[PDB]
Order: sequence, then C-alpha cells, then structure tokens
Amino acid sequence: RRRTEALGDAEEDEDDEDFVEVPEKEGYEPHIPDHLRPEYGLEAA
Amino acid sequence: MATSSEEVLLIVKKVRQKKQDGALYLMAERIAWAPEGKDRFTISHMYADIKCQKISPEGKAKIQLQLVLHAGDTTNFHFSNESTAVKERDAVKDLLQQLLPKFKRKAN
Repeated sequence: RRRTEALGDAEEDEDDEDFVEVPEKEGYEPHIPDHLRPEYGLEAA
Repeated sequence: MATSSEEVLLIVKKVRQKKQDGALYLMAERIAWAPEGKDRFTISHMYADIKCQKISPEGKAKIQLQLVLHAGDTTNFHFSNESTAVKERDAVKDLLQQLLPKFKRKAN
C-alpha cells in the first residue's frame, strides 16, 4: 500500500492565500496550566 | 554569512517553501529556512525586517505560515510534517509573535 499506489508529487505548491494574520504578543508567556492558587480565601485551616 | 546558525530556539522539520521540502529554524534574532540536509539557509529574515505574520488557517489542505515584511513582502512556509504540522505551526506562530516585536519597532 501507498508505494503500490499512484502516489506521486511534483506540483504540490504552497498556498499563497488564506493566511490568518498573526499579531505580536510582546508581553506573554506560554507557562503552564496553573490551578493551584492558594489565594482563594478559604485557606484558613 | 551563508553557512551561519545562531542560537536556534525552535526547530521545525519538514517545511516546504514554494515546492521545496526542508526545515524551518527559529533563531534568537532571526528566522531561517533551508532544504533538508542543507548547511546554507536559502531563506533568512531577521525579526527586524518583518512587519507581521499570518498563518494558513485550519480548513486548508495544508497548514502554513506567512511572513509579511515591511514593504509588503511575504515568505510562505508550509508545514509538510504530518506528525506535528498544526503543532509546529502554532509553535513558530506564538514564538514569532513573541520574537517579532523584539526587533520590530517602526510605523510600518
């Protein structure tokens, strides 16, 4: 399969349209999912 | 010059540039693309020469990135890596929006 099929390419050109503009972040950090905030207001015991 | 590779922050594999398979490497101060197994980057743009970027959105048969320079120039990068196409795209995308303004400071 795959190589036994007519799978060949020499004209798969890159789309030059339909690109969604990607803005800048500057002040951003990927970080990590934090849901361990000890500032809920119930941390009294 | 020519064969030069600074601190690579992002390494993306299988990236097609106008019917040419290669790899895209995000560097500390610039972005460069070179065909697979090549020491010389045929595409080299500093973040200071880029105005903004774009990405071929979901729905297209191929997920890609587009670098729009200051004069309206554009460099298209197709993530032909089926394994992490969308994933590497967003990685380059988010890191670009991160590193682009680091050098981009102009009114165009």
